Amino acid sequence: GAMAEDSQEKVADEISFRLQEPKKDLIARVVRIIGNKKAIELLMETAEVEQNGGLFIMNGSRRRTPGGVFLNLLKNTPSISEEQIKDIFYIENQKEYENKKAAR
RNA sequence: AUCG
Repeated sequence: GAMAEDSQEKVADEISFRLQEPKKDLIARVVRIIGNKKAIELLMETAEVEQNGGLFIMNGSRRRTPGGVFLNLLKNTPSISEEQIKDIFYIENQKEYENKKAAR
């Protein structure tokens, strides 16, 4: 308890709890990709999104899901490149069966 | 950008 104690492991554990994250590997991933403090910066920004009530998730049908609101942060984030944004949650957990020629 |  001196500065913020933004240890990325603690951070990832914090985000997932606060967003009630279903797929906590993702919420921890944001941490890994953007940075330990950068994730906490988002925690403060989530309150800013909270006061405005903004979120459109991948489907748009569900609107303002707790974790999803934080997902909005990757779009609402001021200083992060969109490539990282796509790389984090837009890939989700997709893998490749040798792309086309899956020699089984 | 949270529909497995």
